[PDB]
Amino acid sequence: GIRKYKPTTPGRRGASVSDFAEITRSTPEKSLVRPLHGKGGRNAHGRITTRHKGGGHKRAYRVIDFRRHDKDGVNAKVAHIEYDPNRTANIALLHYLDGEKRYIIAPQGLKQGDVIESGANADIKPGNNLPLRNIPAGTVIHAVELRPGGGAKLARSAGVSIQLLGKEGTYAALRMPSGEIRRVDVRCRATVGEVGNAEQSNINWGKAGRMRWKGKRPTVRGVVMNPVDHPHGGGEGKTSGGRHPVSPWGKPEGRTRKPNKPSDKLIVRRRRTGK
Amino acid sequence: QIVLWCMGEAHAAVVLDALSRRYGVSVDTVELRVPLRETFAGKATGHGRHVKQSGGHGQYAVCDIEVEPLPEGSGFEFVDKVVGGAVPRQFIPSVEKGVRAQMEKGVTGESGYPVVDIRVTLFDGKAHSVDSSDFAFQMAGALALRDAAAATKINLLEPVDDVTIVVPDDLVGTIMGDLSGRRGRVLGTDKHDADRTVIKAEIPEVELVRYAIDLRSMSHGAGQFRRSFARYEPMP
RNA sequence: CAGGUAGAGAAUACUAAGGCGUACGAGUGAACUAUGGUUAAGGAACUCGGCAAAAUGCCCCCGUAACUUCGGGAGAAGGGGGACCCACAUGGCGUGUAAGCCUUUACGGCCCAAGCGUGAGUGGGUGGCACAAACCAGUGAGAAGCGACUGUUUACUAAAAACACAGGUCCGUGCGAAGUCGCAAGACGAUGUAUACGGACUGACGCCUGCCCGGUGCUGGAAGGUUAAGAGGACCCGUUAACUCCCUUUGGGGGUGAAGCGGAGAAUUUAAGCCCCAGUAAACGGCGGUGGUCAUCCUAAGGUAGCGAAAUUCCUUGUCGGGUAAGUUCCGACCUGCACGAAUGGCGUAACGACUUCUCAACUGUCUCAACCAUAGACUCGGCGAAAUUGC
RNA sequence: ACCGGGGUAAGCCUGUAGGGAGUCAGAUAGGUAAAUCCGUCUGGCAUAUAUCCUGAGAGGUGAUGCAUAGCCGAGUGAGG
RNA sequence: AUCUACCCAUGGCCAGGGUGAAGCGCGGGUAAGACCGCGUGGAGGCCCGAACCCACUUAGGUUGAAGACUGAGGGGAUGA
Ligand SMILES: [Mg+2]
Ligand SMILES: [Mg+2]
Ligand SMILES: [Mg+2]
Ligand SMILES: [Mg+2]
Ligand SMILES: [Mg+2]
Ligand SMILES: [Mg+2]
Ligand SMILES: [Mg+2]
Ligand SMILES: [Mg+2]
Ligand SMILES: [Mg+2]
Ligand SMILES: [Mg+2]
Ligand SMILES: [Mg+2]
Ligand SMILES: [Mg+2]
Ligand SMILES: [Mg+2]
Ligand SMILES: [Mg+2]
Ligand SMILES: [Mg+2]
Ligand SMILES: [Mg+2]
Ligand SMILES: [Mg+2]
Ligand SMILES: [Mg+2]
Ligand SMILES: [Mg+2]
Ligand SMILES: [Mg+2]
Ligand SMILES: [Mg+2]
Ligand SMILES: [Mg+2]
Ligand SMILES: [Mg+2]
Ligand SMILES: [Mg+2]
Ligand SMILES: [Mg+2]
Ligand SMILES: [Mg+2]
Ligand SMILES: [Mg+2]
Ligand SMILES: [Mg+2]
Ligand SMILES: [Mg+2]
Ligand SMILES: [Mg+2]
Ligand SMILES: [Mg+2]
Ligand SMILES: [Mg+2]
Ligand SMILES: [Mg+2]
Ligand SMILES: [Mg+2]
Ligand SMILES: [Mg+2]
Ligand SMILES: [Mg+2]
Ligand SMILES: [Mg+2]
Ligand SMILES: [Mg+2]
Ligand SMILES: [Mg+2]
Ligand SMILES: [Mg+2]
Ligand SMILES: [Mg+2]
Ligand SMILES: [Mg+2]
Ligand SMILES: [Mg+2]
Ligand SMILES: [Mg+2]
Ligand SMILES: [Mg+2]
Ligand SMILES: [Mg+2]
Ligand SMILES: [Mg+2]
Ligand SMILES: [Mg+2]
Ligand SMILES: [Mg+2]
Ligand SMILES: [Mg+2]
Ligand SMILES: [Mg+2]
Ligand SMILES: [Mg+2]
Ligand SMILES: [Mg+2]
Ligand SMILES: [Mg+2]
Ligand SMILES: [Mg+2]
Ligand SMILES: [Mg+2]
Ligand SMILES: [Mg+2]
Ligand SMILES: [Mg+2]
Ligand SMILES: [Mg+2]
Ligand SMILES: [Mg+2]
Ligand SMILES: [Mg+2]
Ligand SMILES: [Mg+2]
Ligand SMILES: [Mg+2]
Ligand SMILES: [Mg+2]
Ligand SMILES: [Mg+2]
Ligand SMILES: [Mg+2]
Ligand SMILES: [Mg+2]
Ligand SMILES: [Mg+2]
Ligand SMILES: [Mg+2]
Ligand SMILES: [Mg+2]
Ligand SMILES: [Mg+2]
Ligand SMILES: [Mg+2]
Ligand SMILES: [Mg+2]
Ligand SMILES: [Mg+2]
Ligand SMILES: [Mg+2]
Ligand SMILES: [Mg+2]
Ligand SMILES: [Mg+2]
Ligand SMILES: [Mg+2]
Ligand SMILES: [Mg+2]
Ligand SMILES: [Mg+2]
Ligand SMILES: [Mg+2]
Ligand SMILES: [Mg+2]
Repeated sequence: GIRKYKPTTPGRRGASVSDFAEITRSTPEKSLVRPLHGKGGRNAHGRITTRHKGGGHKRAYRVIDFRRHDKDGVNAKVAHIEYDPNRTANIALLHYLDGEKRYIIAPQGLKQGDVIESGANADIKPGNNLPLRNIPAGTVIHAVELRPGGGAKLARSAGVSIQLLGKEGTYAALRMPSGEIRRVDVRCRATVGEVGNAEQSNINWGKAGRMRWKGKRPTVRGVVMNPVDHPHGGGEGKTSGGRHPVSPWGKPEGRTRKPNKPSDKLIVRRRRTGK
Repeated sequence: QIVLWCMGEAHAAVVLDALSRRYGVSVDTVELRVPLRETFAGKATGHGRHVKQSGGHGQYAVCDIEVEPLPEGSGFEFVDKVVGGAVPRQFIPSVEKGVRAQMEKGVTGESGYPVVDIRVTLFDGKAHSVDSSDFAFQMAGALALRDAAAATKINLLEPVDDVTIVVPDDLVGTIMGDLSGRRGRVLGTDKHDADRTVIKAEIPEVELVRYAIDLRSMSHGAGQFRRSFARYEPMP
């Protein structure tokens, strides 16, 4: 849920915080944590390639299992559900009856103590991982692979799920959270159920410093810049034509997906915008 | 305290407004306190030992007095029976006045009401060559008074005032009924005139602060009464 | 590293241990300049402007307004006390030894005279012009504008109304993504995956804008050309002056069109076939009934007055008042058919501001109108000893 | 009445205030091989001021030493 | 990039005094509640104010003590 702060200070007037109801333990597994240092948006050359990034609280990486293929037919039980700075959703900790501890994205409705099983013979309860050919059409899944063996890449953020529309031949037609229809090989794996923290989007951060803790730096508008610095000022926009924005590097609006792409053969349809 | 007497409520408002306006008297209404006194309920003896060695004249004096309960209206009395002149004669006034001040300050806690109708009976005391002093002996007597009062009970007395109630003869029954609930005793209902009746009664002073207003309200202006302190009664 | 006394304090004043008198002096009541101090009577009359000074200042009790986002405003404002001595007081509180009590006896527990420390209060008295006596230590109240707020900014004439911001809208991106740095390899984005990332504009919060699923589009999916009763809660039905033209048949519909007024009750939700309805609208529209407020259903490119959302803005093209003796900001009410714009770019807004403008109280050498005192220079003597400038 | 002293470490003993912690057996390939180790699963016995670990400080020793308030005499300055 | 702008790794600093958020407990209210009082608790780009960081006003300096200072006041001072 969401806990709303009382307006005792202008920094917390309309603010709110995540009511960490689903969290069970406040510390990570020691063996599944890896070091992680910030970069500030600078590439190997040292130049800023992504702007507005830097600062922010120190964080440590939790090793997440996006490649659940090693353990088939080995049941596991969820030990705790806990916090992860690196992603929007919570992470669940699995104790395998085999004796190995792993981390996964916590799906919706998953409580402590449940049994998670993966393979071809697993049930269709939330949290179970199946190859796509064994998943009946019409169910909601998450953490879907793109190529058969490359690890989950799709529908990972909080409160996000995809609808397995159907199967045909070698390809299953899915709908992305964005809303488009995409085909993927039925030999890919996916986890049943949605993703937790559906109430993430309702957080009101409230003050500038709170967003600065999250490693985001302030953005300067283009109009208040000098013509040597930003191509705005010329062309206007507003309500005259369509050159409303120009990127700092001079590029106007338009489709940016590269035409003549291999994966274009797999796209049943693109997403739609504009009511 | 200063006490203002008004006929009723509206006249009281008018006079307070005039005081705060014609003369700028900024005041706030407070409760009126009736006079009260304290009396001894039993007989006891006291012991007062004083030691104070300051930078001027060293003070040290010890006195031993006796107090007995006395009937109301007796006033303060003193009997001295020191043997052999143990305490100096010049300091007998010092002790006396110390005891008078101590009994003026009261004996029932820090809110001790003026103790009255008590006899102090000094019999014994010790003296020093140099440490005897007026103040010393004063406190010695004071502390002897405290020690004497600490051994027996102290009874409080409230002043009952004679109240002459004048109400119409048909309203005498109402006064009998209400004064019955006022812990009042009726000494008679003498016919004031063809309509009103003088009622002889004595009532505690605490009950007479608002007697006039309720009397006039119940009599619709036919109520006239007099008050006059008569004697003192203990708490019921 | 952090002595002592006051003190809340690592502030301030004095001082211990310790360290210094540091490197031109000696004199002299010049003007003048600088830094301090005091000032009769008046009290902002000074001035672009209360610039600068002056003022308030602490503790404890009492008492606190409009407004409000109910947190604030608030230390609002305003009022009273503060020194020393004595008594309560061999009191209270803290600590705790002797003595005593107890136990799983020990580096044990309880109580605890004495000893040491320490407030607060009540009563009486004493002294001064003065009791937060020195140092230290908020000025307060009201109105308008802009920005919601804490922040950032032109190192060296601009700290703001400028930038940022939390919130909002649009567009792009299905993943060695889009974007960016590189000729490339490679890297950041991100050990992230559309509740994510990037770009553009706006800038807390609150409030007023309306009319509706035929065709054609788009979209997801059987809500559906036929549809069971009941669930589903505005209207039609019973009830018509004036009219300029009408359509039907035992009275109702358009134009200038006034008001009115109740109760039987109109479908999404529940079952059978290729085509479909349905969801969405001034983004492909759309401006007309019916009732209101997506309910039978009728209308393709126009953000376009949409509507005529009385908080309206130079709106002295005037009639006035309020504030001052003389009125600026500003505050109120009435005219100006055309001005004139904001409905998503415009009116509101508590709190905040070394922001801009104004009024009041207090206060003062800012002023009427200046005088006097001390330092540091100037000035005199001794020592060392420049500079810009320069046809004569 | 006044002035000046009214000192002494690490280490080594002891283990208090406070804090923390179940224990035994069996099975198991998960930990690039193997494991009695670590994980995981079963049981058995345990809620004890029991036991263990950690742990400021108090106490003992270090210390018959060292240092010190002061007191004596010398003269380059030595000496107590 | 020994100044300065921004970022990255690893350390340090922030006297003193206020106010009193969530949560927890008790009481009232109620069928249950909303909520209301009293205690704990100690939040906050919170308040007053030294160190520390700045630079709003004014006077002086202006061949300066100084190629950007000084004196008085001033802003932030648990946080972007
Ligand atoms: Mg390089
Ligand atoms: Mg950005
Ligand atoms: Mg997270
Ligand atoms: Mg958000
Ligand atoms: Mg906020
Ligand atoms: Mg911005
Ligand atoms: Mg600019
Ligand atoms: Mg500009
Ligand atoms: Mg440049
Ligand atoms: Mg250009
Ligand atoms: Mg441009
Ligand atoms: Mg615009
Ligand atoms: Mg614009
Ligand atoms: Mg156009
Ligand atoms: Mg166009
Ligand atoms: Mg000190
Ligand atoms: Mg100092
Ligand atoms: Mg010295
Ligand atoms: Mg000189
Ligand atoms: Mg001279
Ligand atoms: Mg001179
Ligand atoms: Mg002067
Ligand atoms: Mg004067
Ligand atoms: Mg004067
Ligand atoms: Mg004035
Ligand atoms: Mg003038
Ligand atoms: Mg003037
Ligand atoms: Mg002027
Ligand atoms: Mg000033
Ligand atoms: Mg001053
Ligand atoms: Mg107050
Ligand atoms: Mg005040
Ligand atoms: Mg105020
Ligand atoms: Mg015994
Ligand atoms: Mg015992
Ligand atoms: Mg003892
Ligand atoms: Mg006097
Ligand atoms: Mg102050
Ligand atoms: Mg100040
Ligand atoms: Mg205005
Ligand atoms: Mg103006
Ligand atoms: Mg601002
Ligand atoms: Mg604004
Ligand atoms: Mg600011
Ligand atoms: Mg500047
Ligand atoms: Mg400023
Ligand atoms: Mg400046
Ligand atoms: Mg700026
Ligand atoms: Mg934003
Ligand atoms: Mg945003
Ligand atoms: Mg690319
Ligand atoms: Mg989008
Ligand atoms: Mg834009
Ligand atoms: Mg806004
Ligand atoms: Mg703007
Ligand atoms: Mg604006
Ligand atoms: Mg249009
Ligand atoms: Mg106007
Ligand atoms: Mg005028
Ligand atoms: Mg005006
Ligand atoms: Mg617009
Ligand atoms: Mg406005
Ligand atoms: Mg405002
Ligand atoms: Mg400002
Ligand atoms: Mg003159
Ligand atoms: Mg001189
Ligand atoms: Mg000379
Ligand atoms: Mg020269
Ligand atoms: Mg001594
Ligand atoms: Mg084991
Ligand atoms: Mg020791
Ligand atoms: Mg409290
Ligand atoms: Mg509370
Ligand atoms: Mg602060
Ligand atoms: Mg402030
Ligand atoms: Mg700066
Ligand atoms: Mg000069
Ligand atoms: Mg100089
Ligand atoms: Mg300066
Ligand atoms: Mg300064
Ligand atoms: Mg300051
Ligand atoms: Mg401050």
